[PDB]
Amino acid sequence: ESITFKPLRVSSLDQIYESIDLDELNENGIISIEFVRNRTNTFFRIVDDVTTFNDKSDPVKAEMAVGEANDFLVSELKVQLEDQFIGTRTINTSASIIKDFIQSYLGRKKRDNEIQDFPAEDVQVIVEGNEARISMTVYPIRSFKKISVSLVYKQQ
Amino acid sequence: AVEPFPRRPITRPHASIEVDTSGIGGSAGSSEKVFCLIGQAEGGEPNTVYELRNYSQAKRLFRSGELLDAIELAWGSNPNYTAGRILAMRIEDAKPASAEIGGLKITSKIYGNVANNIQVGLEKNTLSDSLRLRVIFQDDRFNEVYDNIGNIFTIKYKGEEANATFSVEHDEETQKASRLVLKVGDQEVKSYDLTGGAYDYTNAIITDINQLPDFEAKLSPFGDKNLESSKLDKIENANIKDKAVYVKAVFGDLEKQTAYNGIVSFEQLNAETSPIKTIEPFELTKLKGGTNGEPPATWADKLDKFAHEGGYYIVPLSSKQSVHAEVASFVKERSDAGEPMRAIVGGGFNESKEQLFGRQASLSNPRVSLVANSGTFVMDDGRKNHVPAYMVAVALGGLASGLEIGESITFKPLRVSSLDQIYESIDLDELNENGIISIEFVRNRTNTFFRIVDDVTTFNDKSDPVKAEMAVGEANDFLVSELKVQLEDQFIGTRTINTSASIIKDFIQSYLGRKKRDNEIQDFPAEDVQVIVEGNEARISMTVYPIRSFKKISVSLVYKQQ
Amino acid sequence: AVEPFPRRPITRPHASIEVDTSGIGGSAGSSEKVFCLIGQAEGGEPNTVYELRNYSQAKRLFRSGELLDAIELAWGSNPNYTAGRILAMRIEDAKPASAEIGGLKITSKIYGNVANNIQVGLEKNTLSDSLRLRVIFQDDRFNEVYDNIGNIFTIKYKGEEANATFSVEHDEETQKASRLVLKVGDQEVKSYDLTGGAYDYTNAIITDINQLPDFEAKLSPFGDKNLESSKLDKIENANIKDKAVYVKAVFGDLEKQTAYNGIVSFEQLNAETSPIKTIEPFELTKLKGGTNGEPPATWADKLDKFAHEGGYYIVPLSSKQSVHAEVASFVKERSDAGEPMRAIVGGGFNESKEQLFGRQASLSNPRVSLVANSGTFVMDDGRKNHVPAYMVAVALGGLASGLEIGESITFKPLRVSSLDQIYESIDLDELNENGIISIEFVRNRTNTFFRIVDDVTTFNDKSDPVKAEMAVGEANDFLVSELKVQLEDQFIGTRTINTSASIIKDFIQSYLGRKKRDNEIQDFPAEDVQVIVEGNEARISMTVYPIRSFKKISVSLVYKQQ
Amino acid sequence: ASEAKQTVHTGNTVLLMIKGKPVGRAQSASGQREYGTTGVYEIGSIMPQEHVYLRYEGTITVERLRMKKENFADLGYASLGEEILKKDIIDILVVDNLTKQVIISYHGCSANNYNETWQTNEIVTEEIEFSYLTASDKART
Repeated sequence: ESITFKPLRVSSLDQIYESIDLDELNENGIISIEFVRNRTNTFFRIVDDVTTFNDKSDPVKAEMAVGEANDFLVSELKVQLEDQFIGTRTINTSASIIKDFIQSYLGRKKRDNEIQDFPAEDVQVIVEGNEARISMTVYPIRSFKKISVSLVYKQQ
Repeated sequence: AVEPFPRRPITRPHASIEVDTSGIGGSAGSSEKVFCLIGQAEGGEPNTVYELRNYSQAKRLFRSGELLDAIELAWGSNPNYTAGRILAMRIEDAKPASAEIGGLKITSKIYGNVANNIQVGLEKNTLSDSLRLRVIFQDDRFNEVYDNIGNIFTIKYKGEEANATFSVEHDEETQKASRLVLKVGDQEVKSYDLTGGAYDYTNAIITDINQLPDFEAKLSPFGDKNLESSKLDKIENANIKDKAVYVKAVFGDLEKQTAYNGIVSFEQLNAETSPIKTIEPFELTKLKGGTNGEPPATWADKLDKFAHEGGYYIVPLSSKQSVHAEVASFVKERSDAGEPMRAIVGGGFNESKEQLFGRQASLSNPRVSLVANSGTFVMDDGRKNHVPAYMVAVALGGLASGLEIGESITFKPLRVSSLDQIYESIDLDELNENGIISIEFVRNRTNTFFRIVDDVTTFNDKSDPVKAEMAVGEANDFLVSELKVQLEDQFIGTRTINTSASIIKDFIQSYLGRKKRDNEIQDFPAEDVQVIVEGNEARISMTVYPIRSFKKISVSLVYKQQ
Repeated sequence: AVEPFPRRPITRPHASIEVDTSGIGGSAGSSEKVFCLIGQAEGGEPNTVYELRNYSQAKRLFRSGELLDAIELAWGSNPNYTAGRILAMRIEDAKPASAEIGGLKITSKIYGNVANNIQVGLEKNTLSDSLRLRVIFQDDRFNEVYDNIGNIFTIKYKGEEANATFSVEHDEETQKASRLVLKVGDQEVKSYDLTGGAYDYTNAIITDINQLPDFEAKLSPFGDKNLESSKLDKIENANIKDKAVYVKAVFGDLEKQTAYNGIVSFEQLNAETSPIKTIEPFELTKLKGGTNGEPPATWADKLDKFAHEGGYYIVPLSSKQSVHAEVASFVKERSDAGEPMRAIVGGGFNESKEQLFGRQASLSNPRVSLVANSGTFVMDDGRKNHVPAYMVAVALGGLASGLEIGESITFKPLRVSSLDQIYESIDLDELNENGIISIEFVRNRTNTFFRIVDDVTTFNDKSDPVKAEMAVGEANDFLVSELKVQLEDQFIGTRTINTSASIIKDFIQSYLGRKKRDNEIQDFPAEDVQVIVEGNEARISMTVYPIRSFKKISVSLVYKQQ
Repeated sequence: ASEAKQTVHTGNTVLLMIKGKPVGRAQSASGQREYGTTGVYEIGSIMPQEHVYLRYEGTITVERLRMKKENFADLGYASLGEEILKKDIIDILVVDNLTKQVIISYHGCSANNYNETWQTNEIVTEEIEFSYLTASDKART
């Protein structure tokens, strides 16, 4: 989960910005705090979680939510793979068993709901001697940001 | 279909709330079949088929015309039944407006007369050595203004020598930038050769120039100005020491800042090698050449685009006989090509019966159906839209594309506020038997509706319900399509030696068995199915009973005084 | 063929994971047969055929080009019918890039215009009286460094005598330097000829010198240096009593280490009998002269390279009519020689059916099939490419490679995103009847398919299925070829003492019976076989019925009451 | 008859693996599944209109001859006392002996029953029953 739109303890701020200023500031890759008041209820909120990196084309680079979850995922997967495979003989190991292990790891991960569903078929492996290569495809955790509404009065 | 026009991605998380008088007048409903139309439309580009899902998109895409009035009814002809997915295409060959001034050519993606109302101009800004661009569009109330156009990050020099000179040089066969150099006094310090690498990116050039001890590179204050070094204007002996030197690409920066803005598009004028003419400021100018063409006598080329697109219940928005002749031949070929079509047509503000008999004499294809009545509909805006018959046909078509497979349009209500004509019972009987659809008015207990009397088509012979009526043909068309696909997959890609007549017979019974469970058909005589096989060829005959429908009743009364 | 790339040596046991936009891609599946391709392709050796088992190898060696896209189509067209193994050879006769600086001639393992982007340079390491090397291949960002190059071991003389001298002699006939003598106070202890025999390796010399009570030869720990003795450098009167005397093999150390560089080969410059130009430090400098050359006017020599490789299917990525003739002639030669093959061809964009008939008129051969449709494919990284027919030909070839021998490509689906032209039912019939294979479009309720209508070769006559349907002819081809090669081994190859005609007849009948038990053949005549023996020759004649596929179904419906 | 050409998986061709090791002295293995299939019936007709799936039950059985070393109790793949609560899930694979290709895999195996026997002249027989979450047959193609 992200820090986006969550409240804050701050009593007051030195600066409050316009919508256009926030848009330019946000697109530049800078975090800002906005003031919201409605029905006599005042908060200070985190507008976004974007990082200093510029290219929006790489969510894993731009935003904290993708990077944070990705960082822990690889750490967990890396440790398990090292224990399972490294201290074992090559002769009894092959590509297919490696592929099944990955699917099981991603299978139990999905049950915990830490990730969205994944294309199990996309996983494929190559093996040669003491070395092996793996490629996999996975879908991230999304997040809903903006909405649009309109109104119409029909006089009845 | 040609994809709907896109929108800018999300800028910031927020909640955008606004107020409009009209808003959304309709939207698509869940459906499988699709509804097709053609007519006069002010917007988009011609000879193109678009996928419509919501009224606002069509309204913005097609700013005006009879199309939206037809569309609005289709998604609102009935509270329950709605057309669903719609395909549309404008007939007339419109053209965009254009203007060519000051080394630039301006054109509008919008094709039509209204594009001429677009005003675009360039202004000179001396405070920053740049140009301004303004656009004005009265009808859409679309205005755009941009400042400091054509500027790229500046360079400054710090050394002792009397001069530091900078230049940008171009390829002679493409006018693209090929080399730009930095020089100190009478000697050269560095140069970047535009052959890929870091020399393409101004971002890297800022870093590389900053790395020089005697040179400084600093960026503009107005947002991002990154641009490929290829687009840079030719510059010679730009003095770097006394004042900072401005790097210029008027065309490149203008295109980025004016990105999107599909109302206006830019082309750079090749001066009468035709060199890239220098861009000049010029006052705001109304575009010219935006026009709407005439419709040709033959729309057959237009109609062919809808082929192989999965449409159904086409409706041409015209009364003249020539169009109706084309579509009738067109749908016939669609039925032959395994993509069956049906059409609904109208004859204008006919308001008479005798003309219809002549029209019905001309058209008797089972695949087309004619409606006689014309009436007024109330739009969302409330305009008393008095329309010809072929607009009423759209309401019928819009209803039909929403209704389920196995049910008819017969006796169902309609939104129409009023009609031009109401007929007698005998007139309805003669009109109905002729093979023409009519709308009747019913009032009882102070409750008024307008109803579809029948669904019979232009074909005459009542002896062939599959030909005469829509309900039999519509369901039959889908049934054969489903059965045909399954049979082709199951049998064709298999060896003849393991296949025989009996297995074919069992497959058919199972297919008709599961069909009956779904209740899409009445019961069938399983025994009647029989097959012949010979080599690579096989022949099948089967018997099936249709879905009936109860139409007429008779009652009598008797008073016994007690 | 050659599987080009062996293992990369590794250093440490570790698991590394790195995000990326793209993955390893496709993989070759299990297959009875092999698929041959030729096309424009960057990377790899010209006029050399490479075998590929994975898309990774294709990327690693065939670095880019339409050929690499073709491989993606072969394995990505259908996961169920994934194409088998691949043989590839680039049409372009690329050249290496070369650099000759600092006593070294440096050339690129890479062939093509890319090769000029390779930079290599030497540096002087003042810390140990040694040379240093760096190799950077900027496009692949491959950086390599070697240090302490040339210095193997150090000698010190420990005695009190006035002078100790180290000398190495030179042979001018062969340019070698193959002697090493230690002298102290005008008296000699030993002399080691470096021409093999007693002191072939420097290891023995170090052992020999260490045994001397007044000397010690000590091994340099910076890099494995156990070079052969003949590779030691020219040395003249080095004072052994000093702090350190180095024994040097500058090229020998370079020769071993640089063999493991993935980009570069090294040669020692002979001056331009000329002595050796000294290997010395020099600036990191671009290689030059590497180009793609031009394709040959005739591809016959290329095709002859594939003889005796077993690739049943071959596809030239071209539309040239003359090239097609070359392949057809080549395939004709191989088939008679005893190596059956099939060629798949297709040319140009949206080519006219008359032009297709023009190709048919020019070319009518059962060993080739002509594809007419051109379309676009969505590929890895989301890019969609609009391509000629011969890329579609690869999809047919990749499909047919994956399918079993007894199963035709007829009617099977295809993944192609779209096609330039949508042939009508009559249009399709004309092509197929004239020996043209095409693609057909169909639409489900909410699905769309592209299907291969039927198997047909350019040969027109319908009389003989083997001539017309490549699937049937292929079944015969593999049947006979597999039989004969087995028969050659048993009687010709293996030492057979005696043989009779009847024995051959029984063996043939045994073979055919096994095929039926495996369902490879449906039926055959047992009594039709003939065998004749004449001295050292035997004639065998037999018949087998081809398999027949399911083509036509005709259906009629009858509606009835009740 | 030959190793490669036999179209049928004999017991010899198959190998059973757990956690990167083969299982020595294996004797039998069975896998049973129930999709919880049921029929839909209504008043209109006796015949079932449709069939649907309700619950997934999956169990695998294994038998083994108790080796003096590397038993399930010794190896930790099975437990006797309260230590079971400290045992995680296990994945089992059934493998083609020739090429170490996978034939079928069981994911999330957890123990249900554990049985042991001793007898005068027979070999010691060790049996165990595993219940699993899912079974998959992939990586073959």
